[PDB]
This record gives sequence, C-alpha cells and structure tokens, in this order.
Amino acid sequence: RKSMRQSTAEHTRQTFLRVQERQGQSR
Amino acid sequence: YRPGTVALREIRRYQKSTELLIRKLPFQRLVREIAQDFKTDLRFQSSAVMALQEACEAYLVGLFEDTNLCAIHAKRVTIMPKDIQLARRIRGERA
Amino acid sequence: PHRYRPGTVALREIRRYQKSTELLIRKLPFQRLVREIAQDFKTDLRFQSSAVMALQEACEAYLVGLFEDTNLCAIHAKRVTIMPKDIQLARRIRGER
Amino acid sequence: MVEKKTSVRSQDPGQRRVLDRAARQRRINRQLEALENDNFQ
Amino acid sequence: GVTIVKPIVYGNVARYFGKKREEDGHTHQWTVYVKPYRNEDMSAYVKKIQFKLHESYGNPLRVVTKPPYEITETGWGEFEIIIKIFFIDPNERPVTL
Amino acid sequence: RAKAKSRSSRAGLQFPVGRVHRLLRKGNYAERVGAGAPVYLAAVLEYLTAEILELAGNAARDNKKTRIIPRHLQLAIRNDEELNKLLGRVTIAQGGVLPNIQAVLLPK
Amino acid sequence: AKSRSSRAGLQFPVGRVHRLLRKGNYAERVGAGAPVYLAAVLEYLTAEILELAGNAARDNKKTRIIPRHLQLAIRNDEELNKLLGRVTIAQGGVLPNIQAVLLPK
Amino acid sequence: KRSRKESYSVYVYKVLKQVHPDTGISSKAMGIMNSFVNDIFERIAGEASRLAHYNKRSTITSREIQTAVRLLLPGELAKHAVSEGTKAVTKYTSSK
Amino acid sequence: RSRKESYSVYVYKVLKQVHPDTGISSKAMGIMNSFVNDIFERIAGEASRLAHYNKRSTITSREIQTAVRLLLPGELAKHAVSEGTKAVTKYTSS
Amino acid sequence: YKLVLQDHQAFRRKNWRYLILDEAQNIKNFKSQRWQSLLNFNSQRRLL
Amino acid sequence: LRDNIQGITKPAIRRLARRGGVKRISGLIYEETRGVLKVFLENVIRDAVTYTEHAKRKTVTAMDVVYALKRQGRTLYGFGG
Amino acid sequence: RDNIQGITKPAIRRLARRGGVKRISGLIYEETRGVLKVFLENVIRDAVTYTEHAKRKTVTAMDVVYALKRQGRTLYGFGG
DNA sequence: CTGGAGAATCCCGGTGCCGAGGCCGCTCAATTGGTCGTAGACAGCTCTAGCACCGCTTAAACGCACGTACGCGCTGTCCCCCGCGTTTTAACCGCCAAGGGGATTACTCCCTAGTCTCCAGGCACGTGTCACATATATACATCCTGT
Repeated sequence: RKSMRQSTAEHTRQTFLRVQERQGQSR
Repeated sequence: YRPGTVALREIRRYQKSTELLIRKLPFQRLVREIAQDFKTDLRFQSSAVMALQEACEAYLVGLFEDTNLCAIHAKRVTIMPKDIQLARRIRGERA
Repeated sequence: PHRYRPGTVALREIRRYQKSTELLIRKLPFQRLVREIAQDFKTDLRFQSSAVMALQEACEAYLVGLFEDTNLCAIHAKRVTIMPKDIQLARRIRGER
Repeated sequence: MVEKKTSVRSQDPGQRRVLDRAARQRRINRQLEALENDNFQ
Repeated sequence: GVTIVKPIVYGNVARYFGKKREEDGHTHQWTVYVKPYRNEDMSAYVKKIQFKLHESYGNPLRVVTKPPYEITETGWGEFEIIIKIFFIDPNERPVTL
Repeated sequence: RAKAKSRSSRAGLQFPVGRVHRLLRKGNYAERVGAGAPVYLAAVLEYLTAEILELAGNAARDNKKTRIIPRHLQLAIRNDEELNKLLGRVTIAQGGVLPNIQAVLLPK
Repeated sequence: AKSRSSRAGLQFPVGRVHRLLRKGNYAERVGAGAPVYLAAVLEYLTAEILELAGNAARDNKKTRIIPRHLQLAIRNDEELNKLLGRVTIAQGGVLPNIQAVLLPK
Repeated sequence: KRSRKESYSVYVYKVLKQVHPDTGISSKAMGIMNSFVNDIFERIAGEASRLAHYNKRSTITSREIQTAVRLLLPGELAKHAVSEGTKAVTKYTSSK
Repeated sequence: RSRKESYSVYVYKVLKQVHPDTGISSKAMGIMNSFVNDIFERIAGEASRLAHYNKRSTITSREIQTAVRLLLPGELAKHAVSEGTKAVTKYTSS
Repeated sequence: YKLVLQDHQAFRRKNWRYLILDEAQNIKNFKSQRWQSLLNFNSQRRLL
Repeated sequence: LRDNIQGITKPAIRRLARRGGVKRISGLIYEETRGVLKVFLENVIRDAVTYTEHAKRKTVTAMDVVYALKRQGRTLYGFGG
Repeated sequence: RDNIQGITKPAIRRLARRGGVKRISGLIYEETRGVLKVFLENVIRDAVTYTEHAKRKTVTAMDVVYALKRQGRTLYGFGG
C-alpha cells in the first residue's frame, strides 16, 4: 500500500533518519 | 449578603428543581452552528434538540460535581480551570 | 559511607521500572490470593495456570493506571507526594466511585 | 385453574427495605391524631 | 503561473443611539466586518482574522475565527482599524487592510 | 379450537412475553431462540421496572405529588444503592440531581 | 480459482471474514461487498499498527516487533490511543514520562 | 396510512397500578419507564447472546438468560431477578 | 487440519509489506491476532445495530462504512473509508 | 553447585582448562537441571 | 451560523455549577466550561448526523441523538418513544 | 486463609514506581490492598460465572478475558 | 561555579539458547456454477413538521460599583517517608514416582425448534373528556447580618 497517514509516513521517514544518525554515531 | 450566603441558597435551590438551566433559543443556535460543519441544510426535530440539551446539562452538571471535589482537594472553595482540566484528564477526555 | 539524597534513587526506580515491561507482583503470592478470592464463589474451582497470568496482567495494569491517576491528584494539591487523598480523588473522577 | 395471584405479585419481598425508628414514631403519631381526629374517616 | 483572485468586502456599519450614553459616553454602536463578495465559505482558507482597534479599549487586538467575520462594539469617535487576515496555510503571507 | 392463552398469562407476567420473544426472534440476538429466554428476560425486565417504580413513587409521595415525574426517577435511581449502579451511566431526562452539598462548602 | 480476497489487491481474507460475518448473528444478509469492505478496513488497521510497532522496535535496535513496541506504537499515536483507549496490551508496560514536579533541579 | 408505534406503556401501568393502587404515572415518566425496559431487555439479551456464542451455540436460552442476569444485575438485584424468573419458568412448564 | 484458526497468516503477510525485514514474536503476533478480533466484532456489532436502525435485514457495505465512520478518529476514519471503498470498487470490476 | 545454577551465564562463556566436581555424587540425575547447567560448560578436561 | 458558543452566558454556567455542588466560581472557568461543552456537543452532533446521512434523511430525529449518546456511554431515558 | 498480604509493600511500591509515583504515604499500602481485592473479586466472580455456565471445573484464560471485557477493562494477549 | 569521588548508565563486541520462520503434507473451507425467491430501491403521493416569519411582554442577561472572602506566597515547625544496612521468611530444587480429574471428541438418537399455515383476542390510535398541580396570594418561620 505505502499510502499511510501523512504523520505516519513522516514518522517512518523520521525513523529512517533516526536510525541513520544512530548508526552514524555507533559506526 | 455575606459572600457565599446567597450562593449556597442557590445551590440548595437548583439541586431541587428539574428544569433546564441553559436558555433554549441561545442553545439551539449553537446546536445548529455545530451541525453546520457536517451538512449544509440539516433539519432538527424539536425533541432532538431538547434531547441534546438534556445530554449536555447532565454532562456539565456531572463535570461540575467532579470538578468541585478537585477544588476541595487543594483546600479551595473556588473551582479553578485546572480543576476542570484535572477532572477531565482523569476522565480520559484529553489525557 | 555514601548515601543518595531523598529523591535520587526514587527517580532511578521510576526510570528502571517505567522502561521494562514485566510483572511486579510476586507470582506465587498473587496466585494464592486468587484462590482465596475464588474460594468464596465456587468451592473447588481449578484455575488454569494461564488464567492466573491473565488475572495478574489485568490487575497490574489496573493498579499502574490507578497510580498514574493518583499521582495527578497528589500534584493537584501542590504535593509531590501521593497519599490516600490523591488515589481517592482520581478514582472519584474516573467514575470508579 | 391457575393460582391466579402471580399476575399481581403485590409484595414480592426480595427488596423489602424495612421501615423503622423515626418511621415508627410517625405511625404512632398518625394513630394518635387519628384517634384524636373527627367525623371524616 | 497560478494566480487566484478572491473578491471580498470589508467595512463597518454604525447606528446612532440618539443620545450620549451616561455609562461610558459612547454615542454610536458599530460592527466592523470582512465578508466575501461571492456567496462562498471563507473558512475553507482563512484560519482567523485579527482586528486591531484604537488603544482606548481594554483590549485593542480582537480575533474572529468563522465567516462572515465581524465584531460588534460601541464608540464615540472615528479611528483606523487594522484587519490582518491569516490563511490556513502558514506559508502564505497574511493580508493587511 | 381451545381458548388461546397468552405467554405472559401462563407464566404470570405483565410484560409481553410474545412481544419480548418477538423482538428476539427477528432481532438476530442469536440464531434459534428456545422456549424460556423471552420469559426470563421479560420477568426480569418488569421486575426491575417494579423495583424502580417503587422507589420513584415513594420519593414522589415524599414530595406530596401523586404523579411520578422524571425527578421521582433521578432521585430514586440515585437514592438506591444498586439501582444507581445498574443505571450509573444513564441520565434520566428532566430528573435533576440530588442536593449533595459538600460539607466543606458550608457556613462555618 | 481466485480467492475473493485477491480480487481486491489485498493481503487479508475476504472469504473467512464473510463467514465470520454471516455466522455471528449480526444481521440476516451479508452483502457481496460487506466482507470485502470489512476485510479491507481490518487490513488497513493492521498495516498502520504493524508499521508503527515494527520500526518502533527497530528504533530499539531490534529486527523483531516485540509487544513492548506494540504498546509504544499504539500509545504514541493520537488516533490509535483513542481507538484502543480501554485496551491493555499484555507485557507492554507503560510509556516513559516523568512529571516535572517530581523531577529535580 | 396509520404509522402505529409500539411501546410498553400498557404493562408498566398494570404493574404500577398493582404495586401502587393509588399512584398514577405521568406520560413523561412512562417514557422513561419504557426506555428503561428496552434498555435492560437489550442488555440481558445481548449478554445471553454472547454467553451462547462463547460456548459455540446457535441458540440463546433461558439458562443463558439466567447466567446473563447473574452477570448484569448487582448482587441483590440479581438474586431477586433470578428467583422471580426461575419461579416463573416452573409455573409455566407445569401447565398453569 | 483446522482446530484453531487465526489471523497469523495475514498479520504476517501485511507486516512483510510495511517492513520487509521486520519479524514478529509469537506473543506480539498473538496480540495482533487478538486485536483484529476486537475491531471485527466492534465494527460488525455497530453495523448490525445500524442495519437495525434503518430497519434493514442485511448488513451491506454501506452499513459497514457507516460503522467505520462511528469509530475511527477522523484521519483514521478518513483513510479506512478510502481503503474499504477502493477495495469494494476494485472487487466489483472483477 | 547451588550458586552455580543461578549464576551460569557468566561461567559458560569461558574456556575452562579443567572442570572439577567434588563429591560428584550431587549429580546423580540426567534430568536434574544442574546436570544440564554443568554439561553446557566449555571445558577441555573434566574430573569427578 | 456564527459565534453561538457565546449563547452560554455567565449566569447560564453559574446555575449549572450551583446544581453540581459548586459554591464559588472563578473567572476563567466560564471559558473552560464553554470549551468542554463545545467539544462534547460537536462529538454528539457529529455521531448523530452519521445516522442521518447514512439514512438519506435531511432532518436529525431524536433516535439519532439517543443512539449517538449511547455510543458515548450516555444512555438517555425520555426520548425512546 | 487471608493471603491478601502477598501483595506486599515492596510490590505496591514497584507498581507505584512504574506508575510514575515518586513518593508514597505510609497508609497507601493498606489502601491499595483494599482497592486491589475489590477489583480482583469482581473479575474473578465474573470469570467463575462464565465457568459454571460452560459446565467446566477449571477457570480458563478465556473466562478471565470475557469477564474482563465485561468490566470494560480490555486486555490483549491471552486469546482475546 | 569549578573540584573530586563515587556510583550509575551506556554502547561495543562475544557467546549460546530457542523462538521465529522454513517447508511438507493433508483437512476445511472458501470458490465455482446455477435456480429461486425475494431486499430494497426507486417512482410517486399523502400530509406533518420544520422552518420563518412578526408582535408584545418582561425576564434576564449584563455592566458597574464596593467590600469581603478567599487565593498564591512565606516561613517555621516537626515528623514520617527514603536510603540503606542487617535479620528473616519465602521459595526454589532433587528426591520421589505417577494416578486421576477433567477438558476434548463422537456416535447415536429423541426432543425441541423452525416453518408455515389459519383464527381471534388485545394493542394501538383515536376520541371524550377530568382533573393534578402550576401559578398566585399571604402570613408564618426561619435565617440572616449590622449593631
């Protein structure tokens, strides 16, 4: 589907960014 | 009259009558203005608006009965806006 | 020696247990209490080992939710500390009274 | 035919809620005034 | 390359009381308003309208949140009112009249 | 044929067992209703009706009125410990409330 | 030959969701697209909740949705907390929050 | 061309007139008396419905009705309701 | 086989679309299984009562849509209605 | 023995050269649960 | 229509508070009451209209309000017929 | 028997810590035990009524879930 | 505010256990194909309400003016919960070896319940009105509050 609520889609984007930042530190 | 003597009289008087406490005409326009945002040109049965008023006066009287217990919580006689908010949050309306 | 001020280990307990999703009532004592309560309803009623687990989860959630509403009544009276006065107000507003 | 009172089931005292103390006094008082009362019964 | 034109009318009505009021000395009632020229619902794109009055009033900065936007008030002298119309989209610059 | 006897009468009820069972037969509350469900349901329904009508009328008499108004219902269903519970989340139209004035908000 | 569910571009079971409808004494007539609609809605709520819980757990350095993060996903969403207001997810704990009054300094 | 609507007013006045011979009931109070009956009917029937479905049963019965009355009515309320109904089912199956 | 059916095959099929690499624990999968049985009964009961309101003897997709409107908070309802109506639209063309 | 059963995550992750059990009598049962605890010890040599 | 939340006057709120046991009222509580009442009214009215639009009707009957109140856990007696 | 004291003060303090409470009054443990024994007795009483009706001798988890849904308190994770 | 100790956290990297998923193999159940009543939808049409206006009356909302009473604030006093170390109870094994109490499941079978008729009282909606009690009036009783 990939047709979620805009706030939920933004939360997914923010989660990808949070993971990328977490790995940017941990790596 | 000593502040609180004419107000306690009214507490004893409005807890013994059963008539509505909000004016009809002013409250019926509120129920139509709120309906406005769901359907242009909605009609209301007279008894439907009366039932809405019977719902809301009971809800507000219950909320002002639960808000008084919170006012008496902080050693107050005045009910303060945070009292309505605490009652309602403990109610789950705006948790 | 060295001891923490009153309120330092309290917030640490807050942080530790408000992050780790597990039961907090000792298992066996609560299972004994369930049998006590059920003895006065129908004599010799077996409880499935997972029925008491459901009862314990639904009781710990209820008590945690009742303590979250009590801690608000504590702060309503400018009291950081909670006592029977705050639980009572919270349960009054919840409609549990 | 039927016992012909279960239809009216007047008292059905599962919820009887006795009257007592001051109520007794009321009854006593009532009886007194009735004995003190007049023509109209 | 998209240009949208919305016609509106902004003004004020006033009614003379016939005599100067003894309570506050006011002589006229007046209602200041913005309304659409067309029979359209402004609320679909207007978040709120702020009206800034003369500094003689207890609060000069009034607010309205539903069309036809208007405020009813009383006064005795003429003054300039600043009407600031805010749109739902925060990226759009509000209009000033 | 035989003189027809109703179902409220044979059992000994006032509330319509025929009508009760009827709402049930075409109420999808189940799939094949038996031959005791409407009787029990009507019996208890009307039992609670009597239970309340009692308290309502008694409070009415306390008010020196011969007609039960919705007030004689709010006052009652809140005066009885278990009717209030059963009807705790129920608002009675034009009934009012009970004059419970907090002790701390009184003259001192 | 083709499951009724597949003929909607869905992952959920339009076929069994029809049987659960017209067996549970809800009405007397389940239409052609009453289960096709209900199954779609169920799958939608599942998509929402599963996504939230899943990468809430992956926010926790996990690659397996755990009920703790089911609870987190549900309790952080303003719409799912209204929906599941009176539902206690077992072994989900609570949400981290410290009242300002309690907090020191 | 009539539009007749049903209600419980006829049997709440039989029961009231019998359990209060001198007391009447206003039309507005009988509306409440009707809504109360319909509400409790809904509650007891729904709980019996669920009761039957939990045991994988297609029929709501008077045994399920009694257990739903045990679940619904508070302690005394229950006891009286259960007793009244139970005795009404043995007066009905004895062909009185 | 049969015995005890559940949602597990659809809670995992729908989870593999949102997060292709995320799994689900048996306990959490059970929780999802339970959650769907909640919403199904809620929507279907409100739809049965809705059919009873307009005195229909059938639960159509219109009843289900109005039951979805009564339970979901705005955005949730506005997207669930779209999901249901798109599914019904696409199922009627095949 | 008795405070190796509830502390075993620490001992299993170690290369023991010799694992020595005194009065090994205590390890009668295969279905003992401390038999399992001691069995899952990385040890090059074992002495009873 | 416009600005009808103001149709709930300060005495109109004070009387309702008197019936609830409240003795002394604050200044801001009138606006809090207006907000709370507005939210409750909007929810009940929305849910009632959900039964009218689905029924293809143009008038909101009493049964719609009764059912909307029931869904909110506010069963009301007196409008059942 | 009287084993309502199995819910001990440390346990009530842990339940308060999880609930954000950061200071507990002395008489809060003899309150919470009365509050918890009323909630238990209510949900058990309904679970034993769902067990007697099914003509079963063991209160299964399904009975507890049904009785908890009766109170409004809905719990997810035990087959219902 | 910096210091300086002393405890807590907090990710990194490591090491096995075991749940989560992988596949396989039939059982249940959803699909397919088709006949058979019909749900409700839609096209009128009767006829209540709903709505919309307008006037007269006056309760009531409301603004204002004025103290009094109640509300955030301060500080001091005293105790009762927090922190933490020691004594005590609970509570796991191992040691001891299986019956049996009871859910889980079917196969018969007889009883109950749907289905589907044709009657016949009884429940609704009128109509015909009778009358609780709302509104009005006055003295009696508190029931104050300023002296």
